[PDB]
Amino acid sequence: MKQGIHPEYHQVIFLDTTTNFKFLSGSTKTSSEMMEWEDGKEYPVIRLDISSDSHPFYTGRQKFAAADGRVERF
Amino acid sequence: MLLPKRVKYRRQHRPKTTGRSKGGNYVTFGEFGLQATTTSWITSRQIESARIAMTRYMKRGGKVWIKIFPHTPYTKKPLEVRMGAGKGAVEGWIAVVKPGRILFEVAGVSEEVAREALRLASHKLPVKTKFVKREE
Amino acid sequence: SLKSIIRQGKQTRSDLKQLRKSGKVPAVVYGYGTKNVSVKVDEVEFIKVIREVGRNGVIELGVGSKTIKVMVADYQFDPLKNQITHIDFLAIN
Amino acid sequence: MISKIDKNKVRLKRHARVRTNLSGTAEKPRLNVYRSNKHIYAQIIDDNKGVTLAQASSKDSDIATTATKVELATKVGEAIAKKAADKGIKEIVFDRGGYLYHGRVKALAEAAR
Amino acid sequence: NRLKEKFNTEVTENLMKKFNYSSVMEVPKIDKIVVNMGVGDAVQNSKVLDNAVEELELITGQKPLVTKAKKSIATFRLREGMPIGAKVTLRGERMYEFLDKLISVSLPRVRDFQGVSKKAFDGRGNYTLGVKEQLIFPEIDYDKVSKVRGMDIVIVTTANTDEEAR
RNA sequence: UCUGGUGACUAUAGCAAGGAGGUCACACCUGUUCCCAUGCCGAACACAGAAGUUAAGGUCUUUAGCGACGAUGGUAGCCAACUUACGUUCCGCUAGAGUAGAACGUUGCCAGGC
RNA sequence: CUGGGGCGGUCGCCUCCUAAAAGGUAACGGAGGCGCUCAAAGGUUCCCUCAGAAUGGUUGGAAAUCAUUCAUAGAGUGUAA
RNA sequence: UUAUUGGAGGUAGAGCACUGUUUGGACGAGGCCGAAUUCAGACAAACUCCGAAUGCCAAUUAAUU
Ligand SMILES: [Mg+2]
Ligand SMILES: [Mg+2]
Ligand SMILES: [Mg+2]
Ligand SMILES: [Mg+2]
Ligand SMILES: [Mg+2]
Ligand SMILES: [Mg+2]
Repeated sequence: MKQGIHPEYHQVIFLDTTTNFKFLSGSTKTSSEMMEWEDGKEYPVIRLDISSDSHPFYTGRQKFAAADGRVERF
Repeated sequence: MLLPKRVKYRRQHRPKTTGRSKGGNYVTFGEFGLQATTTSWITSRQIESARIAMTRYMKRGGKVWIKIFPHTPYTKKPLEVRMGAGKGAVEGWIAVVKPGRILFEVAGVSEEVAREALRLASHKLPVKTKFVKREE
Repeated sequence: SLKSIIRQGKQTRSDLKQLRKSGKVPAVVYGYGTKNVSVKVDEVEFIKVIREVGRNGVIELGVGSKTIKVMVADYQFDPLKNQITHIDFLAIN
Repeated sequence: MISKIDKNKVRLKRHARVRTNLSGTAEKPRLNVYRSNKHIYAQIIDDNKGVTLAQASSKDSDIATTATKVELATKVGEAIAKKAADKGIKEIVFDRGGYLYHGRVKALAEAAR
Repeated sequence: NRLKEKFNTEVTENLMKKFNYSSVMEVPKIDKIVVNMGVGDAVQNSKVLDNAVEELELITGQKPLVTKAKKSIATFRLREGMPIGAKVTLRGERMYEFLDKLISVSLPRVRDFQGVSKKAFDGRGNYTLGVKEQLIFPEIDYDKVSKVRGMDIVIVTTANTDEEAR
């Protein structure tokens, strides 16, 4: 972190629909809508992700389509 | 017609044809061996002409190796020129035998058969030879 | 079982070959429980080391006293005369 | 599975690259340094007959102190041999040989050079 | 910062009582995170691919060179990449960027890691690093991150990535 | 004696394996305001510090399996002499290389503390 | 110059080998170069260690970067040895 | 010239660790014959991990001419 040549980055709050569990850093900047104090009291403008709502593993998706299985009585 | 594939420099000296043999005078591969006892050259065309006469008496039966692969070139200057403008080109290859080193090793044969077949190829060589069998 | 030699008196000259015309063979002994004594065994009984065990074994020699339980270490087999010269011995302890 | 390299043996391969240019002439002697993590040592050798002249550590309990680059560094730099030691010759194996271990040379030029 | 205290509360009792180490400071720490992004053009396209990585992690990024000036493309000392080390406040943060979920096509990254005890990954395009925008980038900015640990067992690398989807 | 710092000794001393501990002394880490700086990153360099840890480094005791050193006897070559036109013998001095007997898991100077 | 002469080729410097363990030592004997280049590829003070062999990883040259491990010099030294 | 000690250098010999040349055994490297390494052997003026006999320079060395 030598001076001068780097772009600046600092923390945010990523307003996810599930608990907003991201107070980490990044180069994005916009208007601080909803600040907090339990997380980084900074530019709150990190909007939304799809982090912890449906993983391909740690969740449940919809069912599979169709086998042979003539369950329609032809 | 056994040749080296690559040779560093194509025009080389002639080997010091004195002394004893370096090594390789104990047989290692066959049961029966043929060593030399006098000090000539062999010129890469005996060594196949002693190989075709060897193979046919045994009808390509037991294992037969050679031990002398020619490395050195030797040059003959062309037909009747005056002396001295540079060496001539090569025309054959060679490997000098000292006295007392093994030429041929054969196996997979009784004694009374192979002792004939080494003799029949000992007349194709410009050297004097002598039968031998695994110093133990 | 059957061997004998004399402790070969040292500093021999290069007339060592005109006694190799008679069937001798020079040899030295090594070993734990010995010191390096050049011996002169005659090879006429070295058709009688094949005739006990072959190559790997034990046979004593008795150069005066202390017949060492020995083993034939190495040859110097020079061909063109079909003979052996300078065999070597090695105690087992 | 990277094994972190020690500072010590890298700071010894460089040592012979420095002490190949100078040697203790027994008339213009050679003081070296040492540093590990707390305490810095300093000898002075004749590299002809292989004897020392004046050992002076820092951890020698001369006085307890703090701030290892402040005067606790400087105290042994003022620790001096009243001998035939004129201007002596410094061995500088650790880097910044007028900056880092300079507490051993801020006071070595006080009287010892 | 909370990722570090979970490395100092959660994985402490686990990895020392599942792998059964003796001492307490024996768990696999996470060392450097190198990020190398090659370029297929030895001419001019790397002039526009400098800024892409700097939006994801603001360290400037070295332009490397070749070593040998090999056969049929390039001469010596061009530029073909951009390595960036990420070590402490970034390695606890870029690995804390668990938003490779934007890629979404079976985010399960790999099964076989490598034979020695490191763990290399892959990306494809503008998916990860959710700070960047999908407007000014008409080129596949695809990267190759890594993750090396002080552990000397690939089984230990299997446990240590418990919180990144495989 | 032992631990450390600086010397000499051709690796007989080092790698390769295995077991033992403490940090009174080295390390490992706690960070970067300052000293200084990474064509980037304080991992390294430097600085500020001491709650943890012996796993690692280094230390110590075994193993001749990896390299290394290595004798006595031989044989080839060879200065001098003799004989001879033979890819030669014969006699008198020096004397390897490989290979075996094996030695070997360092030695010793000077400092400061036990 | 010339294994008689014209013909062909050579004519000075540099590096091996022949050259026989000091130096020296020929032949129309065997192999190669040069008739310059560099304002930094010179001077100094610091710091770093290699080509390869594996092992996986957007692009895939078999090989354009990235790491990890075993690498005593098997790389490099503007130019031939 | 000779004895004594100390030295420079890489031939004869040997050897395959080095660049190179080799014939044999098992070793992997596609969908019925070939592609790295390992064991046992060989070769060398421009190959040496080794390496003598003799000569060669010097002892402020001692005997003889
Ligand atoms: Mg360090
Ligand atoms: Mg740090
Ligand atoms: Mg003419
Ligand atoms: Mg000479
Ligand atoms: Mg020779
Ligand atoms: Mg010759």
